[PDB]
Amino acid sequence: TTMGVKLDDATRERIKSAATRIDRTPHWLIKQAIFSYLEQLENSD
Amino acid sequence: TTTMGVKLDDATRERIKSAATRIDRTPHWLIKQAIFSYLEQLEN
DNA sequence: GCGGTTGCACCTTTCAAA
DNA sequence: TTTGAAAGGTGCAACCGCA
Repeated sequence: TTMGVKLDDATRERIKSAATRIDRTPHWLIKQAIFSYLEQLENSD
Repeated sequence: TTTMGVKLDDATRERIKSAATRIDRTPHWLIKQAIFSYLEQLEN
């Protein structure tokens, strides 16, 4: 049900501060980041 | 550093494995990079 | 140790079966 | 109505190959 990503503290810090601004969890944020990146890769030519 | 879990369904994990392969990187690398690009998008 | 990866254990919120 | 499984969330422990 999960994958794991090894992050350092600074990146974890940025994720949390960014997620709070947009009224979402860090977890939601990472998933959306993944969906957005995959669409770019899949829509590329 | 620590490992952060992400709840991903099977279709999404295969989309990742497939995209990772055709850019010559690991699934781990793709997720990390996804995170960094998305933070750049938010912060810009 | 870092990148890559597995596998878990506990938390909170949501919401239909009982 | 209650209640616990499912969904969404979080992060610890430890494997590998590597350098």
